[PDB]
Amino acid sequence: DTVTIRTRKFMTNRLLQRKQMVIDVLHPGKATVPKTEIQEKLAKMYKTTPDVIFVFGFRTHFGGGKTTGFGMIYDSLDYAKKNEPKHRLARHGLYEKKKTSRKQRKERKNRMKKVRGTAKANVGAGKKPKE
Amino acid sequence: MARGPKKHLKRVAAPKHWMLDKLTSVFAPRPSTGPHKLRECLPLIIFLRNKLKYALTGDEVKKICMQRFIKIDGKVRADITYPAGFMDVISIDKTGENFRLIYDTKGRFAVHRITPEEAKYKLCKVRKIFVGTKGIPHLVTHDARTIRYPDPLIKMNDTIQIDLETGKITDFIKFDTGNLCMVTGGANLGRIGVITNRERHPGSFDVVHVKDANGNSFATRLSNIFVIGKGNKPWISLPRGKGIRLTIAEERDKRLAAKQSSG
Amino acid sequence: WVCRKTYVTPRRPFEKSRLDQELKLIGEYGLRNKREVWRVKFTLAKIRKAARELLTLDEKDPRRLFEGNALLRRLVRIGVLDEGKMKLDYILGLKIEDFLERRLQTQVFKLGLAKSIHHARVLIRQRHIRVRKQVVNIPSFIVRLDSQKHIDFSLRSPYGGGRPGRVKRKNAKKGQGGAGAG
Amino acid sequence: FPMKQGVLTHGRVRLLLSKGHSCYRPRRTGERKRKSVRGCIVDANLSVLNLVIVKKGEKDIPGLTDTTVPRRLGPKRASRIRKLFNLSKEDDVRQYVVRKPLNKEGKKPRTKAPKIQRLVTPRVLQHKRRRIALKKQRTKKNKEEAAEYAKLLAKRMKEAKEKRQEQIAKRRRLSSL
RNA sequence: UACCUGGUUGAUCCUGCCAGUAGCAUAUGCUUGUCUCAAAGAUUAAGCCAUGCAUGUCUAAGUACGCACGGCCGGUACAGUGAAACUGCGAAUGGCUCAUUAAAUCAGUUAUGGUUCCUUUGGUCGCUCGCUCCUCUCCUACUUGGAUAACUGUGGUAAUUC
RNA sequence: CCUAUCAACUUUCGAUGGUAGUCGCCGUGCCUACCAUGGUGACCACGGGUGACGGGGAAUCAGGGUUCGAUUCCGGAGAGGGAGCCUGAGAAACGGCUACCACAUCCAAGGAAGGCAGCAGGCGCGCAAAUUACCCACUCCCGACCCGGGGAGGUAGUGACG
RNA sequence: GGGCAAGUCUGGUCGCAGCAGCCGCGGUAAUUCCAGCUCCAAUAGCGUAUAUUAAAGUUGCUGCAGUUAAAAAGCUCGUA
Repeated sequence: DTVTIRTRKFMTNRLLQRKQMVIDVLHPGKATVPKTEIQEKLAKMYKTTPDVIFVFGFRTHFGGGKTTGFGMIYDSLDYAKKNEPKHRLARHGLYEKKKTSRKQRKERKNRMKKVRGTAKANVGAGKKPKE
Repeated sequence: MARGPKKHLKRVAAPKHWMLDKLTSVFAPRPSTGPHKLRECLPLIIFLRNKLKYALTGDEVKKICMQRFIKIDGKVRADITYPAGFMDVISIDKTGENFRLIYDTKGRFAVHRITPEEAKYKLCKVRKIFVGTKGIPHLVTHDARTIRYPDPLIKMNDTIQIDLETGKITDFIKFDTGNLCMVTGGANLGRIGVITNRERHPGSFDVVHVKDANGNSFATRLSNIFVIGKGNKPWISLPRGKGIRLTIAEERDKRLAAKQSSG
Repeated sequence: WVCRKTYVTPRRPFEKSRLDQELKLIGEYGLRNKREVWRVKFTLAKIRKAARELLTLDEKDPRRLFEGNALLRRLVRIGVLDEGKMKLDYILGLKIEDFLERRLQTQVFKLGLAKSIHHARVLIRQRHIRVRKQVVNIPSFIVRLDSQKHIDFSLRSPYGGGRPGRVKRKNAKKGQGGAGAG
Repeated sequence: FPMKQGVLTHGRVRLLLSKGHSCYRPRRTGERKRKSVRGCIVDANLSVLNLVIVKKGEKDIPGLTDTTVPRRLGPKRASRIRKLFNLSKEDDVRQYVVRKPLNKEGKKPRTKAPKIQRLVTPRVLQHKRRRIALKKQRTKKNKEEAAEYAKLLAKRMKEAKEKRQEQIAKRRRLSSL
């Protein structure tokens, strides 16, 4: 309600091929209408199919009233997927990170040490221990 | 045990003229080795995402360097932290924007769009003129660009309009009295103006008495004096903060002005 | 990384004349404890000595002027000092209570829905007011000149205009369940 | 504990085994691991004697001479293929390479030959016309930049060296008056 | 905040310390509702350390003969991709800790015209200026030689990154 | 920093100077050949004492002054203690090695494999100190390198330090 | 109990138990106990321990004292 995305400091990021601006939305008494709404709202502002609009920010101002977000209207998803921090991909989930998680990969580094050749045997050397 | 040189560099114990923050990021960009000494140097990533702010994360700036959109000294850069020193143009190859690295009299790097006429040449006050082996004279400037066959009338501290397209030096400007010199370092950083005086001592430690454009006359050594051309003859544009000298009671009259006066 | 105390401790532990004098400023302005006395007491000793040192500086010093004219302006932007006097001799003559009047609490007691300075601290603490587009919850807020021109009902105070929380509803439930018999 | 080139006599010893001695499988640059090593000569102590029939006999061991354990990797160099036939090197490998039919490696067979190194191709002929291009370019670019200064040097002298004749004549006037 | 307060004595004036008196920063006694900040195995053990993990890395560009994967597309070496492996580089730094050292560290200032430096920035790469042409017969330039890893199997090994 | 209930010290072992060369990244009694008897102290040297890492800086005091710097920084020093080698530009590397010396493991008795003052965590000591946490995203780092890896670090936890 | 703010309370205790940094209570009509109550103090802190800084001009550089309270050598020359 009474949202009004105020694109402060608009930056035509030509070398990252995107529309880059600060999202500043207003509220009656409940801050932060949802992010993908703001994407879809910043879509129809720019007519840009908002699944290339990879937003973040969105902290709720005290007293409702306002929320500062941030917008990157990438001019393509290739313009998105070229720049794209993975936690912006995980800001609204359409790509996520590694879930080995992190200790088996550190364990596999202990496996290539022991024999020369056949990483499959060393992947297999890390495969049998699961403790 | 200092068993080799440090291959890491953290923040705030970092140069202040890079205008980094406090411990918000616990590591520094750490510029590479190259043409200039490391404190003179400026990382691209500070100029890219902390001065122009087209990026926000480091792996983008790696890919922006994989975009190869950055030409420093007219030469293709894929370094996020290239050791670029003084009067180094930066050609942002996608926005069509040239910026030459010069210092302010406030004490900050100037995001300074020179004309592309002024981007082909940069003025390097020379570092040495040496008769190399087999009887061959040379000039090598402060960015260590070893150039065979100098000019046959130049001497020390002459400024060469370094052709950034080629190297392979173009015309010079002789080290002359009263030249415009962006005085850099100490309490005289970023000050341009005529020379009007130089003092000599055998051994070391020669001071140079410089009277700038505002009338501040000051004796500051020739190490602080980088000649940028001819007296009352600039060769790029003047940076922000007038590039000469500013007083702080006037600076509040500056800082009150364009905030809430724009848009 | 860096922190500091915002209150102060005198070198005399029991100076009962002072101890009941500190009871006055709490009762005269609506304070929490003697810390709210000692908070402005922590500041005002530095303010007079900063006024003292700039007075003992030689004139036409920018560290006397540009710092001081800021310190002149900083004391006048909040409206505690007036710049019609505007010299270091009078800044030696300011007090605690000039700041206490420029707190948010007394200005609510001076202006608005406060009947008491018990009441005036409550209206900030129970967030009935907006000093800007700002639910402001700090009674020791010390205000500026423009700040005294936008203190309203909050839009989270459902009386005097606001979205209902659960209380005017409860006060409606005092007539719709307190009087509705269920 | 194995046997190597010079563990001399049969008694099991231990040597500071660096990279460059056998009976040793190294683990780090700059690491010299002293390990136990059994003597090059044989008393009785071994579990395995590594032996090689360099010349067979007349009645076959089935496991060694009737059995065949061949191997598959062929020459990835050019001239090994050529020399056995007394065949020349300007007249190339000229297919005899051991291309390896490797079936169901997708769903087809590949037939993969070792991509021969030390082999001049038309790409190498492109690069031989690219390498000493740059070397001959370097001799001329050295020669170009020399002649640019030499004209620039001598034309400056006609203002500089002419001052010498201006000072010899007034030297004799300064000796006069 | 430039302060003192109590205590000698029959009373008094001293000297004069005592003890009260505030700062602190750990240890702690007791108690604690929100919300912002956060020091924390230094003291004592620079003690031993269990365990978890703390420097990896392939570019269109070193070598694809992966037993791989994917294809007819194959031959001159051919694979799209590519584990490995050999090769290129870091691994010295980082973190941690201050035991140590009393002009020693360190700090400020200087100098290497005594010294060495990966990397990067820039020049330098036809030649023997022809042995007064082996470099025209020295005829290997369309390119050299052999020699290993991965691969394989034989394996031995209480145990081993054997 | 402390000490004269430390007044003289330094070389038989070069202590100090030269010359000469050796060697070392190189200056150098570096080193010896050789020569000289130097060199230096009451201005407290020489020596001994200091949890003496030092400093950037820190707390307090009207001022004058007084206490701190293991401690988010800089520089130094060690990774159990020494020694010796190695690698590379840079390491006597203890997340190298070699051996020793003091510790710790498997042992099937042959041998094999080990040093958290890395993150933690553990015990130990104490008055006294938290995850055996999560993530390589942020920060950076190394690479052949955008790619990756990282207990660096980030992240929260612990957490009336404050 | 004073210093030290606020109990010449109420009860008990009776030089006991305790308290009390110090000065001090308690030996029966306890303002020092032990409690009640009341009050004061600060306050999500407050109190203790130890440490150190001031107060302390009791280390006195500013700026100590040396006839009799501490402190002019037995006296003189006399170098640093």
